[PDB]
Amino acid sequence: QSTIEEQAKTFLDKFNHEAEDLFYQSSLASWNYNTNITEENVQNMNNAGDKWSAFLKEQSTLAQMYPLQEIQNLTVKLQLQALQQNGSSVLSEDKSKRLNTILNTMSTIYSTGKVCNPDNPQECLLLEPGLNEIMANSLDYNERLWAWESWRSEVGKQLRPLYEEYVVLKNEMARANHYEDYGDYWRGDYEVNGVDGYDYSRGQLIEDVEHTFEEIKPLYEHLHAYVRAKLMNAYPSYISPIGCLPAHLLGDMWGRFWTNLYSLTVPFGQKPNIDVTDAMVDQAWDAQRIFKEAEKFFVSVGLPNMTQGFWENSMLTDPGNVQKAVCHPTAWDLGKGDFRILMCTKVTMDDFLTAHHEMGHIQYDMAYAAQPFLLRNGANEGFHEAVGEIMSLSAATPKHLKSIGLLSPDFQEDNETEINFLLKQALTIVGTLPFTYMLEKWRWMVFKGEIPKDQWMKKWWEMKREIVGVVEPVPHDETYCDPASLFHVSNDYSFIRYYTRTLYQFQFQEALCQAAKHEGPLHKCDISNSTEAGQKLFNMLRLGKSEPWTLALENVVGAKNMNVRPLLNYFEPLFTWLKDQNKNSFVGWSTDWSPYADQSIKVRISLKSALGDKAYEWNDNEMYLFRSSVAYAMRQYFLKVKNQMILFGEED
Amino acid sequence: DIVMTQSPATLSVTPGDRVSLSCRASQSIRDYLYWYQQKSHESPRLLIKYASQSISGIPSRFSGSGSGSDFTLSINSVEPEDVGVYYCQNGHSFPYTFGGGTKLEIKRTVAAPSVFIFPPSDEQLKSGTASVVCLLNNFYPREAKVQWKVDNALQSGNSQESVTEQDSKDSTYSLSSTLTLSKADYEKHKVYACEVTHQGLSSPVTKSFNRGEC
Amino acid sequence: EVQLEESGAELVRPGASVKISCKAFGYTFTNHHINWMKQRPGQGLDWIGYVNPYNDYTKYSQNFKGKATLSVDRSSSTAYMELSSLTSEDSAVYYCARWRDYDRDWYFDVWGAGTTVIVSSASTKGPSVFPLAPSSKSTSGGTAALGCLVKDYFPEPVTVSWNSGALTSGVHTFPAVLQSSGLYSLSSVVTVPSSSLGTQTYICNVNHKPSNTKVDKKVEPKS
Ligand SMILES: *[C@@H]1O[C@H](CO)[C@@H](O[C@@H]2O[C@H](CO)[C@@H](O)[C@H](O)[C@H]2NC(C)=O)[C@H](O)[C@H]1NC(C)=O
Ligand SMILES: *[C@@H]1O[C@H](CO)[C@@H](O[C@@H]2O[C@H](CO)[C@@H](O)[C@H](O)[C@H]2NC(C)=O)[C@H](O)[C@H]1NC(C)=O
Ligand SMILES: *[C@@H]1O[C@H](CO)[C@@H](O[C@@H]2O[C@H](CO)[C@@H](O)[C@H](O)[C@H]2NC(C)=O)[C@H](O)[C@H]1NC(C)=O
Ligand SMILES: *[C@@H]1O[C@H](CO)[C@@H](O[C@@H]2O[C@H](CO)[C@@H](O)[C@H](O)[C@H]2NC(C)=O)[C@H](O)[C@H]1NC(C)=O
Ligand SMILES: *[C@@H]1O[C@H](CO)[C@@H](O[C@@H]2O[C@H](CO)[C@@H](O)[C@H](O)[C@H]2NC(C)=O)[C@H](O)[C@H]1NC(C)=O
Ligand SMILES: *[C@@H]1O[C@H](CO)[C@@H](O)[C@H](O)[C@H]1NC(C)=O
Ligand SMILES: [Zn+2]
Repeated sequence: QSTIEEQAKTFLDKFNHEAEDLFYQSSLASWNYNTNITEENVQNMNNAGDKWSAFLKEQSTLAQMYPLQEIQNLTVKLQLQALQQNGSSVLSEDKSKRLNTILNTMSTIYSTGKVCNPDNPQECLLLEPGLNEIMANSLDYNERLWAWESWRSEVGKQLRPLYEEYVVLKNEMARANHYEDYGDYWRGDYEVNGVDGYDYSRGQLIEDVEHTFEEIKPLYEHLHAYVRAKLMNAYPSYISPIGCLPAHLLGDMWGRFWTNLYSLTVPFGQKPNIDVTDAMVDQAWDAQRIFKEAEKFFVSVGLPNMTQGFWENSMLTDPGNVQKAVCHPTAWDLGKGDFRILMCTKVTMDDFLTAHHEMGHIQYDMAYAAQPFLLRNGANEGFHEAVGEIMSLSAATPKHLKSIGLLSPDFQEDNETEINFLLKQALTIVGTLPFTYMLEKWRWMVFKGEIPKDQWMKKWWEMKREIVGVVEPVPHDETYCDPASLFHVSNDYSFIRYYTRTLYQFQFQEALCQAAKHEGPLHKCDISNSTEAGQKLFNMLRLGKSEPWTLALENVVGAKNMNVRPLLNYFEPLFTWLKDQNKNSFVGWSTDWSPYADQSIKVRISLKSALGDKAYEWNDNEMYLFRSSVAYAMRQYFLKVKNQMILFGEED
Repeated sequence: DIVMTQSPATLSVTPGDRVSLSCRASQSIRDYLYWYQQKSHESPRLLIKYASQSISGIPSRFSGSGSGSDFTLSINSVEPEDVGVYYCQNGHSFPYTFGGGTKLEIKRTVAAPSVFIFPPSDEQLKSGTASVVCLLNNFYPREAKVQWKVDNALQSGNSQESVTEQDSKDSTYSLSSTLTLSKADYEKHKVYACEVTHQGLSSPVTKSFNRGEC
Repeated sequence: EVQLEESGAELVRPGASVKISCKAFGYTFTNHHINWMKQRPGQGLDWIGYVNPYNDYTKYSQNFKGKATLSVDRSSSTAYMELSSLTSEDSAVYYCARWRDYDRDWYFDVWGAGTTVIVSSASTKGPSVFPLAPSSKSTSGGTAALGCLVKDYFPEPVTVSWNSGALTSGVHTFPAVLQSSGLYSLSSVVTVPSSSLGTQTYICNVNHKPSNTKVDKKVEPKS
């Protein structure tokens, strides 16, 4: 037994008693803030939140007296790793206050930075209203190129200096926690150590991501070539039919999701998509029936009822009056059998689907309620939002909709509607996987020093032409920080959790449709009325983090690593259809074409032949004098030939 | 589980002497033993925190050493009041099996016991039983032997001894052995003898009486 | 200050059950495990187990599972040890001791004083006294020894003095012995110059405090 083990076990027993009653108070005070926005309620959760944040730092230093080399129990050892990790407490005193100032500066530049119109400089647009609605709605080439560039440049410069400092620091925090760099710190969520054949290194994730990406690359090239052909009809004389796509024409500000190109790229535009938003009005479905239809969806597969206090304590419907609340759809795990759902539910199709999505998190949280407190989470960072998306995937099928009451029973779906559905999925699912892969591959190489600080923006657009297939419309030097203009980069968030969530989502779906004895294609599958499929899901749901995630995958899919063949079986009716539409077109892209390339003038300077000795060095100050000499030459030509006064600068 | 043994069993060292007491391990006990001083008719106290760290309130000269499987309690220039049974506890395994024990006596010179035999009182022989007491007074080496003989037959299994705590003045021991017989069996023999063997005696001393001789 | 309190030198009939209480003082309480140890007289210590006052969790050694139970009252700061099916073997000093911390340092700090648990029936009994006469067998040169044998009593605390407490030279009472009959016995002897065999007064004063026995017996040479 060894005293050590006993001591640890006890310490954890007295810990979980005093953690559960104290975390319940910090969560209920935050629930009362978000349903009831009062400035009384702001510091109601801030003194209760700091009672929690200080309680962890007391109990972290008490857990250092139990080293890990002698603990034989794995449940006890797993809670000690979550509690002994130092975090940002390992830094200096003035460096830990310097790091929190940089993080608060970058998140304030992102949310409060604005962009002003050039011809009317009194109207300035923030990002989240106004500048996002330009890139999502406009079809004008010059208005999309303006927003992009502008926002880019500004936020760029800002996040630049701060970003550099931050990168420099976060590495010291990771190396003092016995990691190689900060990229190795982020991959520690997937690390499994010594569970007798279920192990997983932190460097095996880079190999498993690059191996599974090379099988998406045939499907992505046919989707990239089909979008390029349909974009040439909306922007003629702007997109080369063998080159990359311009970065500002991709549906939003960064090109993360291609879902706003559906109105330009729809394969059969005359056939409308399956929408049940009007039959829910004609059957008078309020924001209690669709949660009762969602609850009976889960009891059909064998998952239990709701917890009988879920209906009383909830926020299923908006107040509407002066009583204010925040409407982001979240599931809550307050503690001691308290599970609450907060969303202002409309009567629409997607709020019927988001009700199935958010109740997937509640059925996940209701399963591992018997676990210890530190093991009440997903098996890694991808499992949580993957279970919540296979619930909305099955609930949006027309086989499920026609048996719930909507979608009148003499309704045969067309095989042109299924291609209209599969392309709207592939613009969001497949269209984000080369963006998610390239961004984490750029950040992993910056953190470990494989990319020097004078080649950050050279390697960013070299990787976008090669991996993503997206070209910049304006050349960006090392004064910009275009990756930091995304929310997850400047607010310190791990981005690999969106790649692995996409791969687990279809691995879970294919493993559940075989249990439910599904016959047709994968994208028409339902898991409802199948108890033997809910049994395969609940055996992973009840684990939490008590078992490794490689063992949690084998409880569902029968494998130990993440696989990409279930993703390609989902988009198999689309992939055969895309190979027929790209018979004449060119599949692939060349990384040499550029939107500014046919108007460029190449300058070649040979300094040591005109001077030899007494020849000056060509630094960045000489490039400033060249740009002012060309700007002088353009000013004289427009005055002496065209009689116009155009003030060209060196920034033009 | 783990068998904790003590390398000595009894010491009788004089004051002003630097000594060493060793508890050997069983398996691998990594610096998790604790030394306990227990005086007579009391509760034990602490002596060593983990292997050499000391508890505040102890006097000096109390130092432990060693790790892994060999430990040594070291006392330097001992006190006269540093007597008691010095234990060593265990760490690892839960069932903390307390060590054996190492008593601490003193004195340097051994003085042969005064011996004395006492026949049974006439009051007792009325009751129907005979106790025959033999006393050994003051004596260092307690490893004394008391052989009863009845008519020159060595008597086995009808005696009991007890011994006093080492005397706080002269550091000696005293021992009382009682031979118990029935009146009937007492009246069947003549010479009752008590033969004491001890290191301070060159040859054993016998004190004896003859039943029924004023 | 930090003390632990014990309770009762309990004499129990064998086969019954017992209740050993350990009361706390000073330190909080529900912040230090309470252990129990057994010490046979003239033998080394061994471990019983412990009861955590928080969570009422118990642990036992293998020689005591199903023998003794451990309970605790948070409202009165008392810990309980209760043995059951008491044989003649469970006759030892039982210590209650804590260690500090709660999970940090697992070494004992403060102890009780031990509750002497004796397992024997036949209720209490008074002592039977005989005088051990001074004799030439006991005489050697300048001195001769005489004493008093006080035997067959249960109620352990018994005292024998010499001449109402007068003689302190040579007076040595030996530890009482526990017979197979279940009753104690002892003998106290004193040496006195052999010129003074019968000359002065040598009367042993026997007092038995649990009972009320008080008897003075004179010791004289063999007639
Ligand atoms: C929203 O919060 C306010 C407080 O910030 C609540 O107002 C309290 O209402 C109770 C009665 O329900 C009074 O006894 C308190 O004195 C009020 N406090 C203050 C500061 O005015 C309000 O009731 C909350 N609303 C809901 C729906 O819970
Ligand atoms: C690791 O420690 C836990 C305790 O934290 C052990 O769980 C206990 O298991 C026993 C028997 O299965 C139960 O009676 C206890 O109630 C459990 N404790 C708790 C707090 O629920 C677990 O068994 C240990 N692991 C191994 C392999 O022994
Ligand atoms: C986390 O950081 C702390 C430093 O604050 C590490 O500290 C030990 O701290 C104790 C003080 O209680 C010292 O006695 C040790 O010598 C320190 N050890 C080292 C190696 O510095 C702690 O070990 C760190 N924990 C982890 C898991 O890295
Ligand atoms: C799950 O199975 C049940 C029972 O087989 C289905 O309930 C039947 O639905 C049909 C038409 O929807 C009705 O005519 C029957 O009266 C229902 N029977 C019962 C017992 O309720 C249910 O529709 C199935 N659900 C799904 C999603 O397929
Ligand atoms: C949907 O299914 C229909 C029926 O199978 C397909 O229509 C036939 O397609 C073949 C393939 O070239 C033609 O030879 C036939 O003449 C078509 N039939 C008719 C009546 O026109 C249709 O191609 C399928 N559509 C998709 C997108 O798969
Ligand atoms: C769930 O609750 C309903 C009542 O709302 C009840 O009829 C049903 O039996 C419950 N489910 C199970 C599995 O008992
Ligand atoms: Zn969400």
